[PDB]
Amino acid sequence: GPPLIPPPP
Amino acid sequence: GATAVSEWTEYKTADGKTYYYNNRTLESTWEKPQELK
Repeated sequence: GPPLIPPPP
Repeated sequence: GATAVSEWTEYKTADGKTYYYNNRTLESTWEKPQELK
């Protein structure tokens, strides 16, 4: 499956 | 006298914004990195 993004700072 | 270019991938969130996730020491960047060259 595709990876989830981390939220940016 | 040399510059560095880190791992600058494309991790664009649901904002429609191209967010970059840097594999420096593991870093995040909202916009085009200062070392994006």
